[PDB]
Amino acid sequence: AVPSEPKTVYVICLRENGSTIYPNEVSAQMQDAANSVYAVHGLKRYVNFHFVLYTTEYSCPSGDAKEGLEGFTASLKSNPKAEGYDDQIYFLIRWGTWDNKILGMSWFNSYNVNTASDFEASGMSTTQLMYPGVMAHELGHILGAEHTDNSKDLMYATFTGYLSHLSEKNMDIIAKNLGWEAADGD
Amino acid sequence: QVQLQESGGGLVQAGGSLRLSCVASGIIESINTFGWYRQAPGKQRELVADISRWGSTNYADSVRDRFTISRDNAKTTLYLQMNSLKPEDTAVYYCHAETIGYESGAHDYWGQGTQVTVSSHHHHHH
Ligand SMILES: [Zn+2]
Repeated sequence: AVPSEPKTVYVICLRENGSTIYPNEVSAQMQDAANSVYAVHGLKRYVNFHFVLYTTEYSCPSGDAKEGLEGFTASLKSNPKAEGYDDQIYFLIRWGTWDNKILGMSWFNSYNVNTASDFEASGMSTTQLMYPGVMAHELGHILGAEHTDNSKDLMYATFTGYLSHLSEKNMDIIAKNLGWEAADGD
Repeated sequence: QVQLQESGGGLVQAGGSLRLSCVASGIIESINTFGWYRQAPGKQRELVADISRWGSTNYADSVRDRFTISRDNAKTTLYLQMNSLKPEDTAVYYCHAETIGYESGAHDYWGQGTQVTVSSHHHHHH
């Protein structure tokens, strides 16, 4: 059912070494990401995200996005600041994009409140203001959401600028991975 | 997921004007950048003018203040007003749309090209 208290889950957003991030731009990504989840199935009853904005010594070896994320997730496993928090959610953030204007990446279906471990729930996101909702889309993937046929959904495969989950399938998956059950209502 | 069709090319004399039009059908909100490219014989294709989904425009230095790009309210039609034309503007002009996948990046969609020919006078002997 509804838990006795919302679970504290940290979303730890690490500025890539060498990147320059701007405050309003990163704030927009983090608030859009938080709101995209809280808007679903009354999820503030189940989770209160602490978005943490910090830094990392890691930088992607190139513009190769898959290489970049594989290296970022590995870097977390021996990052002394992240010790004891292998069950949280992590984003590497930069100003620009990756090769061919890739906007972000994520490990799909990598966070569940019961099994989270080993820094598996991790991804990367641009923060440029012209790409609202990228972190929210990647967080959706981390929570198990798949691409949708509806082009007005946050989880359309193509960037559209939209910010909200519309797919009932995705909303059920995301909420289930955060402890929700259908009998709980919204 | 989008289809583009452009029109309006022709032959004009130096100093003339032409108005190009491009109509997009399909998933219009997938268009991140809507624009015009051109390719002249022996040369590489080059950006002429484009407009972002947020309304920001870019022009090639060589056409700024002679050409104007615009997009209609419905977002399906892109215009290129070409004034004060020069022989250096002769080219096939292509409508273009960039889509961006969150994880996959940019994909290019193209129109079929419309020919623009700008004549100037060639004086010759008799
Ligand atoms: Zn995606």
